[PDB]
Amino acid sequence: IAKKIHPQTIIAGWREATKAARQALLNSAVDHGSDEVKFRQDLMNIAGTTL
Amino acid sequence: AGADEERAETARLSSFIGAIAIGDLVKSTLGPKGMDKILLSSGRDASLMVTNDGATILKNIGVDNPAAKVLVDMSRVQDDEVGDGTTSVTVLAAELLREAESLIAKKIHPQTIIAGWREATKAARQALLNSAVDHGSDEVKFRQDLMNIAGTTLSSKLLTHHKDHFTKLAVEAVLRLKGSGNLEAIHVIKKLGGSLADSYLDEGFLLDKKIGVNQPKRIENAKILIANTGMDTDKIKIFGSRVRVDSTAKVAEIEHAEKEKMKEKVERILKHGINCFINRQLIYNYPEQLFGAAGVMAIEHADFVGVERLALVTGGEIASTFDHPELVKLGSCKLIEEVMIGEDKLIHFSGVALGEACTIVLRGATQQILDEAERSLHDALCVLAQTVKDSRTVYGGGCSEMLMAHAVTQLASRTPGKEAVAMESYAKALRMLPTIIADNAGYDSADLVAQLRAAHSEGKTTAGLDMKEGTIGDMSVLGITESFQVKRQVLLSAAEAAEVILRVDNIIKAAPR
Amino acid sequence: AGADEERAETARLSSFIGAIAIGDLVKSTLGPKGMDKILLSSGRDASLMVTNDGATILKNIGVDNPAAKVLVDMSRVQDDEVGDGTTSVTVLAAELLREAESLIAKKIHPQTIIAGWREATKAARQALLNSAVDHGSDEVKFRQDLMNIAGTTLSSKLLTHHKDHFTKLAVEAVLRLKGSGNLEAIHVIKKLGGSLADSYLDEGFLLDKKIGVNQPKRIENAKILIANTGMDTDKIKIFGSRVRVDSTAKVAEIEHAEKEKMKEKVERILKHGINCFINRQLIYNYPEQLFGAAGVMAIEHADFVGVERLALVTGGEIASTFDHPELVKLGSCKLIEEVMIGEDKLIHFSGVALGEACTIVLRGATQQILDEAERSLHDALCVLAQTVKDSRTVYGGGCSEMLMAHAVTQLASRTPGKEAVAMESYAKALRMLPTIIADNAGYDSADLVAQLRAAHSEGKTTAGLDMKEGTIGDMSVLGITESFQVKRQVLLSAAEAAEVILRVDNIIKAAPR
Amino acid sequence: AGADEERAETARLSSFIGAIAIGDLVKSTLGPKGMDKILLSSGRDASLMVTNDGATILKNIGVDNPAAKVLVDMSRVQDDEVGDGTTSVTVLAAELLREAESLIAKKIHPQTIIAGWREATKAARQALLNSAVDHGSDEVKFRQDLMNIAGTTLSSKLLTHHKDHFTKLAVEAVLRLKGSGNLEAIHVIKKLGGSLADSYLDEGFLLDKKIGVNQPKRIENAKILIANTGMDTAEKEKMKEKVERILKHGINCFINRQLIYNYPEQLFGAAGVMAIEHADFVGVERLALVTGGEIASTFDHPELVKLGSCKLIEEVMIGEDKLIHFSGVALGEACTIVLRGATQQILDEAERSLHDALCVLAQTVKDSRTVYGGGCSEMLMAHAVTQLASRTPGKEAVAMESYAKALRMLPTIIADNAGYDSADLVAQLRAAHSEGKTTAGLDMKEGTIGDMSVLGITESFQVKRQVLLSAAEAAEVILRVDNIIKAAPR
Amino acid sequence: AGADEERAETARLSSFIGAIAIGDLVKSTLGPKGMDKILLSSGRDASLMVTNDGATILKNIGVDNPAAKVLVDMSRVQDDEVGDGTTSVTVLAAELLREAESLIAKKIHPQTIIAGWREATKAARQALLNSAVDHGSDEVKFRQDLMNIAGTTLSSKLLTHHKDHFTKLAVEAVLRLKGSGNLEAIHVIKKLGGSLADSYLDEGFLLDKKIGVNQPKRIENAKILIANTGMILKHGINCFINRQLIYNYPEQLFGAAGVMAIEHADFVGVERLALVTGGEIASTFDHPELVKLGSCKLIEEVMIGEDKLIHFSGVALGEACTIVLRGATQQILDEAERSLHDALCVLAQTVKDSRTVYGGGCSEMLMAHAVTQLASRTPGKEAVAMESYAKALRMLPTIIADNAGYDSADLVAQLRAAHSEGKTTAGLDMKEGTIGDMSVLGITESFQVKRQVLLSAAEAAEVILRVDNIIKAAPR
Repeated sequence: IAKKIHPQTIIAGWREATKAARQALLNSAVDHGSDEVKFRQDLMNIAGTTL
Repeated sequence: AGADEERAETARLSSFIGAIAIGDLVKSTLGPKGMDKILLSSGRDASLMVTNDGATILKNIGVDNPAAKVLVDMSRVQDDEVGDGTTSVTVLAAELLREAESLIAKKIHPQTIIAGWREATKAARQALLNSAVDHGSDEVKFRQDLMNIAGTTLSSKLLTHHKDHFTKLAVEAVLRLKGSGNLEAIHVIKKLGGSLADSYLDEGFLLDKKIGVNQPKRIENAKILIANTGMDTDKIKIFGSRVRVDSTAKVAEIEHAEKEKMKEKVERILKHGINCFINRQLIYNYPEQLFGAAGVMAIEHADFVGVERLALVTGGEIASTFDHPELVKLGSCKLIEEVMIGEDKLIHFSGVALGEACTIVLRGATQQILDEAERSLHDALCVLAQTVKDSRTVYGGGCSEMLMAHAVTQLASRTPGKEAVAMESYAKALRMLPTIIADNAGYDSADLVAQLRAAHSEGKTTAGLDMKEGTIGDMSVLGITESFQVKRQVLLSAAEAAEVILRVDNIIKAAPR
Repeated sequence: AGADEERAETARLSSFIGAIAIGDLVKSTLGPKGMDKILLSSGRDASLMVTNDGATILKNIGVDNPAAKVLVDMSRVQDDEVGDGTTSVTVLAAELLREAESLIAKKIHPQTIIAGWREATKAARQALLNSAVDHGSDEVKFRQDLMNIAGTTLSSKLLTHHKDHFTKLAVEAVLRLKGSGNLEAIHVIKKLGGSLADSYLDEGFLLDKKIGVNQPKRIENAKILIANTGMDTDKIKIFGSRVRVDSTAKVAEIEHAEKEKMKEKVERILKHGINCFINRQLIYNYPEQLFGAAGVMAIEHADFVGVERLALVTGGEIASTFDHPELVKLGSCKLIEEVMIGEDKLIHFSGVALGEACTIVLRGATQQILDEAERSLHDALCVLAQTVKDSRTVYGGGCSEMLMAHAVTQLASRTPGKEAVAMESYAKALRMLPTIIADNAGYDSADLVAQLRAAHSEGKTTAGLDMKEGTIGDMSVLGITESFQVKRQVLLSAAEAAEVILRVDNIIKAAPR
Repeated sequence: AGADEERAETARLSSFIGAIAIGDLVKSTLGPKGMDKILLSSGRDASLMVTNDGATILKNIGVDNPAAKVLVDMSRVQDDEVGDGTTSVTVLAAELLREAESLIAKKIHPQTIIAGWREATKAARQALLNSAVDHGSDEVKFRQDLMNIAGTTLSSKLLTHHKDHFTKLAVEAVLRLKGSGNLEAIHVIKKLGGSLADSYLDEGFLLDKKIGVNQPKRIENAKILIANTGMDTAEKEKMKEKVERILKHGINCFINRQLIYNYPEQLFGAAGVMAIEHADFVGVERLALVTGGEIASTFDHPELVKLGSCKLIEEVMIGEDKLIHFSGVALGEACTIVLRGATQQILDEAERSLHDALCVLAQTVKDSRTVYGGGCSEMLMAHAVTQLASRTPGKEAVAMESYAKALRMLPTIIADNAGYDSADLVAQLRAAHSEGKTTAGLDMKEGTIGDMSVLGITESFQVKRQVLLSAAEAAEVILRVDNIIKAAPR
Repeated sequence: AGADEERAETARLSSFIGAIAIGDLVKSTLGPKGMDKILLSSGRDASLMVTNDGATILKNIGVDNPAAKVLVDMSRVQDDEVGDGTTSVTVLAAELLREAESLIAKKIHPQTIIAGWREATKAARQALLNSAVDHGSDEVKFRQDLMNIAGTTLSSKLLTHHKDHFTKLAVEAVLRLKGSGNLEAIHVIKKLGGSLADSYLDEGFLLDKKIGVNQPKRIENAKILIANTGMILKHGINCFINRQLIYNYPEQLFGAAGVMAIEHADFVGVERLALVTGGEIASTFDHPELVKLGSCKLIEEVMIGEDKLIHFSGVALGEACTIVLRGATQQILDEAERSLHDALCVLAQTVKDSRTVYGGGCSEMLMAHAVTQLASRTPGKEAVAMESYAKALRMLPTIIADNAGYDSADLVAQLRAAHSEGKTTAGLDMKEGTIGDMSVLGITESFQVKRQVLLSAAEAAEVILRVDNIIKAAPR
């Protein structure tokens, strides 16, 4: 409201947000394999996170 | 305490108040990125309709005691002639009343001033034949088809990032409807779901509804059946209740009667080659088993408004009792099918032999504001059909308005007299339009007004307001243009509506608790 | 206020205030530039109505406590006799009361004072053939047909910007209306479609009904049939209901009777060449099917008032039962057709052989401003009819009022006693009319009054108030003349309205608590 | 909660309302067809007062809640530099505020609007000198010395039956006032006794005082003594010192700005010397310039330290009441005027009227520029300023046109009090000025446009330059602040 | 039933309001579009008085019930040791309170929020060396002598259209001033007239007085006489200057002699003139000749534009000079007197500090990007206090731009990107309306203004949080 203008141009920030999302999608973490079934990669991961 | 009796000065104010109240709601609508309002009142109102189109909402409701209803009704005739783009006619009339306070200062005659509006005709004609407008629209046409007025009408709306593409699309619709006979039969719907294109063009009329899970996916050389009376049978003039009986045998007599209704429906239907049945109401279950095996697609509780539109398209039908098939029905034939539109399933009627009616479909991103697209199409569709018929347009972005203002300012001092004060008041009215175009875009209005005048004053007609730029630029490069008849009529409509209200000042009120 | 019982001097004031309150609203209504007002009410009033005609609005509503409604009611009798032009009868009665303040000072017998307007009768003889007059109105007449009283009648009306042209059109209508008619065969309607002309003069009658969508678009060498009795045949003694019957045994007899009605209508019809059928009431469905094949257009439920007017136009008919066709029927045969006008579907009757009756169609945009045109026109028709018959007129724009005023001033001083005080008061009343016209001219009133009196004093009846001039000019060149009837009647009843109000003292009851 | 709830948008309105109430009352006051007003009040007010001078009535009363006291107060200092003639300054300042309605439409910074005031600087200047006020006043001049602008100030005023003759005389007074000296040494008092002329021009200063009944009736080749210290104070020694020094000089008159001691008074009568008790200081300073001056200190003051003119000092009976005349000043730089009227309030108006005359006329000689009256100057400037609003760049363009239309009301105000149609007047008027005739203006007598110069109505150049600068700042301060007037700050 | 009760959170509110009340009146003053306010008082206050700078007006008197008087007193000591710049120190302290509302949401310990202030003392130090910014102030300096910090001081002021040139001029005066030579003998006024420079720097001292009408207009090969005691031919005396009343008898003598004398000349002007002319021994009438030292290039009365002034010039010593200044006459013009005092202090600091930072807001944005990181490195309770301080820096870019007559929102984005890149030169250009190169402009800020401005803001903020009650009563 202290902007004192057209809020709608500011909406372009959402467009900006998709770029922001990209630096999250292409910039951090991830994992190497997951061959299927797997001897030790089966869990001790995300289920624990939810838990 | 009192009885709300208004005297002279105050009475004028109530006419004044009505014009200002309407202007605030409509001003948001003009120019890029307008607000969008729903308005639900209950009481013979069957939908919460959202419209940023000023003409449609003002007409729908006669809200209160103060005078304004008479002014509003006229704009529709204008719509008939062309009346669209951005709703500025009402706003322009409203600012006319602001000078009325200075009018008291102008101690003279209120209706002498009125001569200013006939004089507005002089201004209306001045807009005409003054300032080369444009020229083109040969037939079909490659580049000149769009990126013009539809874009400007939609410029006014927020959607113009993705949306200008949709506006571009709308000319294809006019091209297919070209040479057949005026502007008629255009229906637009929005789709829940997101695609970059945000719109698909179908060869025919579009509906939402399906018979059931069973039935052939698509029908060809389809015959169409429309029935006023439902397929439902039971209560007639004889009652049983909610009955089943004492054993098995008696149940058979009731069963046999139901079969007879099924039997008539299939026997009559197969000879015609029936491909699709559309009913505007509840449909009895028995015929669906029949329709599925036959290969006929029926629609339960189809909306009446779609049906009337469809009849013009197909060639019409006469709807009565089960005698309704064969030649009493005039179903047209090409292709009727349900086509996977992105996400949700829709049914499409197409290849209509008559060809006088056509349909366009817009997608969007799944919101109640999705309906914003429906609003944009009305804006786009109406202008282009006229663009074909007028064969004339004017430069957009307020180029036309600033030049006209320059010519009118000179005129007031030149004519000595009572008339000159009235003539000059009209002249600064044009000044606000440049101001509104700049304010909505996202730039400071004060700087814009004066910078704009210097370029127009110089003599360049092409130069105008560039909203994306934040300053001024070449309108022609943008391609934005305004239909020629919108300007002739808009100037006349403003004057006629405005004259009656200033001349009118007696308003009656009830009480304050 | 807030506590009220009336005795002697207090009662008189309520009569006094009511007259002044109405005078200001009606005063604007007098002269070439008048004013219009709108009133808003609920429970039988659809919306704010714009009333130019003072008599129409005063009759419609009883807004408040003070007594003046009874004075208002009398004006209607005047209206049928002649009524309109400008509303001046109420104003003169109201101005009578301002010097009543002088009367308390006078202190004797108010009844003795009443003798003063009997004296005004003397003024009436004085005003008899005193004031040159206008020779014109010989019959039909080329130039003097209008731009006279009708223009002045419409001067007050809020449509004069284009309306004065409409008025000019109306005399053409009166010329056909004189000699061999009455005051019949006059009908006019308004249609959407903004245009500078705002009206069309038709050579025939204007109607808006259709047989059905089917039937030939255009008919020629037309024959017109009018029937008093409806084509419908069935209900009589034992209708039962609309019917479908058990199988096909009993009902076959009833439709056969119907077939006889179907055939009689066609057999008589084909020989004549019948192009159009007009029936005033419900029409039977069976013949409708038959008319379409023949190529004959018929009108269902045509209004009786329109039909009879048409009968004089066509050549007449004798309307009886189905023996109506051939020779008893007389039908004009120029051209009958259905033509779309702007928006609303409409049909036109034209080329009438008689030539004594015609219809005028007005154009607008369906705002109630358009509604205003419907009865504005009515006002114009009435004044012209009087102008041909009277063969008597007086000079317009205040010319009549100043001349009489100079002469009446002499009478007060010349006649000794009680008579002198009562006559002088009547005389100053006339002075305000010149002043009112100047005020609504946009020109300084003080200067106007002074110069005005000198020209009338000089001896020129033709000279009068020219608002456009700002000064005194020659009324005759303008062509603005007032009909003789408006001046004699106003003087006669002005006296009587005054008589009931002050002839009594003490009105009995109706209080706030 | 105490009282009075108003902020930001409503703050402007209180300022707005004060300006409108004053403008209609003051408008009828202006020029030859000006009108008087009567006021009734209680408490230190006894009856109805009627003032024809707009500045005098405004100062006297702060009647109600709206704020306009400060705006009103400033005009008085204006009536020092020039201030009068006809009161138009308040009227023009008030109309400036009306455009503030358009300012809400601006919906931005009210202060950047203020730059319009500088627009006024170019705009006030333009038409100020791109038009000729009048071809010129030579300085001294015979026929054109007056019978013009002073008369116009007087036309509004009742006294102008014999007064107009008085007005012509004041110009002669400014002729001797010409120079680098500027505004000093002018004394005017109404006088008892009468003649048709109603005024006399003295070649020297006029003082109202007498030593006492005793003393020489008349002095010649008079010596003038001015003392800073009083004669008030062994006593016999003070008496003797004064007499021995006094006789050698020939001392004819002594003037002291304070109380005088009784002992010397007996001595002065026998000696032949006239002394003045409690003579006002303001008369004395002017006299020192006139007599060549003297150094005023203690009784050592006599001989050379004292310089005295000797042309003519006497006490003379005029009409009825005795007065003392100082005359024959060698310097010539300073002079005094004595007015002898018929006798009444109209006579008392004379002190009022040349006070006004001295300042208008004093710079008329020096400015060598005067503008045509009757609004001739105002219409011409309005035609020129209309072009300017379109011509200027950005902020300046909308603001510049608002100033321009303010000029239009002046033509209307002069015509309106006349009793003629204002609309018609504006129309005919603008065409004449636009054509190029500077002399042509509004003729109230005629009812249309006529030649202002023949009439003799002219306005000083200075009133137009200063009023335009003054009108701007007063409006600017009001918009600048919201509430106003409380106690000890932050 | 409601006399007045307040503890901790309510107590905080009275302190909170005092900071907000002062901030709205002061904020208008800041920047090019600064505003002048009018105040009226009774009791040894005659009429309404308006002051453009916040420090002068706040100190004169104390209005009311809420605490604020103690906060106000600190700025004058600050002014004595450096100065004004533009008033802003009070504003920064006031905005610190606005995050108090944020603190309740935090729900930890408001008292140790306070411990954050000594973090600030460190923060002023970290406002240094982690960022670059100086690289200048070598000696006299070629291009960067001025069009510097003074221009920023000037930016608030209206006159900047031609004034900025005047500001550039002021450092030249300081360079001559600089050294062991004490901060004395500098005199400056203003004059009305034309010329592009809009100001002249003269060789000698400027004075405005006249002997009287009857004296010689011009003197040459001038001799100067200064006497301690109140009231020639052999010396060839051209001008006499006396600090006090002058006796009338000599005045007649001087006029025919060809000698111009000055009555009641101010002592401060006289002493400066003495240093300038080589001095004099001011005794009794024995004073003329050798005991009197008089420079003789030329003394004359010169019309600068419209008004006549007496100018002393051609001084042999060179140690002390005078600045004329020029203007368009208004109370705003007297603001130049305000700015003048302001300018002298800045430059004196510049000679011996040997350090500066880029102006035009360049310093503030760079610090902001860096300070966001700084809170994180420190332990978290300490970090919250410092991070809040860091967000305060965002307003400064906005205030400079807002008063520029350009869109503030646009400015914030573009400004940050330039600073983020790593070039300290880029900053806010008010003239441009967009971001530009500050170094081309030549704007650099004195190192002292930044070091103590930070300290003043800190103290103003602390007084409100650490004391629960500032009130009084006595009813029982």
